[PDB]
Amino acid sequence: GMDEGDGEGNILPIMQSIMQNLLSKDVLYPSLKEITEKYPEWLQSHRESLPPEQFEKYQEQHSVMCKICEQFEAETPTDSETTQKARFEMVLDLMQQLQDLGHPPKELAGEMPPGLNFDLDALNLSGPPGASGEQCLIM
Ligand SMILES: *C/C=C(\C)CC/C=C(\C)CCC=C(C)C
Repeated sequence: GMDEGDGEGNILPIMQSIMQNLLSKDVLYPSLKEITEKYPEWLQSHRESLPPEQFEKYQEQHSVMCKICEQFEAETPTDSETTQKARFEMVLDLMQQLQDLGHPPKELAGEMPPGLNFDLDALNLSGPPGASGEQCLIM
């Protein structure tokens, strides 16, 4: 037969579509909700080993992620279009802050498919490969 080498190639540019599909409000809500439940216990455990500066940022991410989950669980399809937008904008703003605060620990993201991971510097666009404004589910 031929050489073994199928299944992988250049899914890189497609990954933003997959990432946007997965991290849509649909799945993003439960995924964030699960991590928010886990965040405090993780922090409490590593709190002794966690730098004061780092610990704080992680608390903000936990708090912000909670708000986002709260919004979706407190959302109704019966709300007006301006409400759908308003909650989204507020959530998006919160998302912008938390992504700027740092990514959650990989252990806490160990329920996500290894690859769609989130690097703070990459999120901060401090050192992006294209530098065009590559995002996750944002742009
Ligand atoms: C580019 C968009 C970002 C970083 C906002 C969405 C993601 C986060 C906030 C980080 C945690 C999210 C998941 C584990 C889905």
